[PDB]
Amino acid sequence: HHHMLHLLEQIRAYCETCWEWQEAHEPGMDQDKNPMPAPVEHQICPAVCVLMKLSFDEEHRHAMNELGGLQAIAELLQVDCEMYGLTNDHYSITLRRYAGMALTNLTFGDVANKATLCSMKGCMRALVAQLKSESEDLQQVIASVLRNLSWRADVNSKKTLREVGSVKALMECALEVKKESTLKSVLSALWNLSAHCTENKADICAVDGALAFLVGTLTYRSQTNTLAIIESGGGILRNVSSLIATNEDHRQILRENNCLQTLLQHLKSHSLTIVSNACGTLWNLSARNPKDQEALWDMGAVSMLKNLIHSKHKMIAMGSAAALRNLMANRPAKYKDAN
Amino acid sequence: YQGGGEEMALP
Repeated sequence: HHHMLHLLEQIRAYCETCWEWQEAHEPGMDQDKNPMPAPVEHQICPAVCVLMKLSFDEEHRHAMNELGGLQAIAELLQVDCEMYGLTNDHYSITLRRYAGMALTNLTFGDVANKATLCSMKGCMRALVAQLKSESEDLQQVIASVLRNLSWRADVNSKKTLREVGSVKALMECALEVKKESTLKSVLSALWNLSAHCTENKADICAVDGALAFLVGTLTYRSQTNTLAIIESGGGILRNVSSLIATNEDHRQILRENNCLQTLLQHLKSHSLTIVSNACGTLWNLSARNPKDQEALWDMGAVSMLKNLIHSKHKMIAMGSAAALRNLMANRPAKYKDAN
Repeated sequence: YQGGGEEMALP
C-alpha cells in the first residue's frame, strides 16, 4: 500500500502548509502577504477521492488505520472548513463530501476510530457547522458521521457530541432537508443522541417546530417503500416522551396532530420496532395526565395494550404493560359513574 | 434506546 501512503503524505503535507499559514496570519496582526493555500492547486480532491473509494474495503481500511488515515482525513476536512467556511465552491464541497464519506466508512464498526474522531474537538465543531451547508449531499455525509459517532458512544464521546451542539444542529437540519436519504441519516443520529442524556432530550424539544415535525414522521410516506423514517422519527419521539409527558404545551402540540391516535395504530404495525417505539411513547404519555388518559380510554387503548403484554420483546412487554397499568390506575369518572 | 445504529457511506 505504498501509493495509499503517498496519498496520505500528500494530504498531511497540504495540512502542514495550511496550519503554518493559519499560525502566521491572524487577522488584525502583523503578517506577510503570502497567499492562503488553495486545495485545487495541490490535487487534494483527487487524493481524498481515491481514499474514499478505497475505504469501502475492510482490507484497505486496515492499511489506512495502520497509517493514521482517519486523523489525516479528519485534519484535512477540519482545516478546509476553518479556512473557507460555508462555501458553495464545488471543489471545496466535493473534497469535504469525500473526506466525510471516508470518515463514515472508517468509523463504521470501529470503536477506536470513533473515540479518536470525537477527541478531535476542532474537527467535531467543523462537522457540526457543515449541517448548515446548502449542499444537501454534504449534510447527508456529515449526518452519517455523526450517526456513527453517536452509536455506542463512550462517556467521553457522549460529552463531546453534546458540547459541540450536535443535537440542536441536527434537529434544525431535519426541519429543512428534502431527500429521504438525508433525513434517514439525520434522524438516525438523533435517535442515538436522544438516548444519551436528559439534556439532549430537552434540546430536541426546545427547537421550534421539532415536536410537530417528529409527530409528522409517524405518518411519513416513504417513496422507497421502507419504514426507516417512521422507525427513526418514532424512536426519537419515544426517547423524548418522558419530557413531553410533563409539559402541557408539548402535549398540546401532539394533540393537534392526533399523536395518541397514531400511536394506537402503531400498536397494530407488523414492525416490532414501530410497535416498540409506540409502546414506549404511550408508557410516558399515559402517566399523570387526566386528559390524555381519558382520550386513550375513549380510543380503546386498554384492549390494544392488553393484546401486547405477553409479547416477549422486553420493550413491547414493558411499555404495553406500563401503559395499561397507568390507564387502569386512572379509570375516568364517566366510566366509574356508568359502572 | 439508541436504535439509530451506524451505516457506511452511500456510494
